Amino acid sequence: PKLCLVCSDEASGCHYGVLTCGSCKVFFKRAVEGQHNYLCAGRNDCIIDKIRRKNCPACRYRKCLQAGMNLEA
Amino acid sequence: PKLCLVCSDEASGCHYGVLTCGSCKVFFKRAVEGQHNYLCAGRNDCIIDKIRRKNCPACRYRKCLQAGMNLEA
DNA sequence: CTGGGAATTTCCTGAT
DNA sequence: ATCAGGAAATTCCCAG
Ligand SMILES: [Zn+2]
Ligand SMILES: [Zn+2]
Ligand SMILES: [Zn+2]
Ligand SMILES: [Zn+2]
Repeated sequence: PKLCLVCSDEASGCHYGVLTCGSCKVFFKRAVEGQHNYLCAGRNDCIIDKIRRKNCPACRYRKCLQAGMNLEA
Repeated sequence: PKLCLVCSDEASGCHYGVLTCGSCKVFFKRAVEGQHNYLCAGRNDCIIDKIRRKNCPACRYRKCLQAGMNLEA
């Protein structure tokens, strides 16, 4: 396997239970330790990839959870 | 008793031809000045308000133009 | 070798 | 024209 399950960018390994890129790894860590205030300006279907992942942390965090990312993994 | 024509936040006056808040004023200036290629992660229909205006500069910039904001005014 | 996490840098936004 | 808070992504060091 390769290709991070969140943003489809090249994956650096298995992080918090899921194959992800380095950027999504630290994003999830930040989001989960913080209070995740995030609001989607769209329909919560936003495209998350290398280009657009910065746009919507709401949808990015959702895709992190849906992929099964968790801290104790 | 009047609001920014872009994000609906309290308007500070008439900026670049349109009633806007200070934040949308400097955003627009920076956007035109700034080479920026913006990409919406959504449908280009994004909700732009006080909180969500940070999410999508693409739709924010579009709303600036649609409202009639221009450096010539 | 693996992955967690701190540190660092850069960028965006908004106020002064 | 600064300046500061925040988010983002890389670099680096840690334990295993
Ligand atoms: Zn990713
Ligand atoms: Zn979204
Ligand atoms: Zn505004
Ligand atoms: Zn948008």
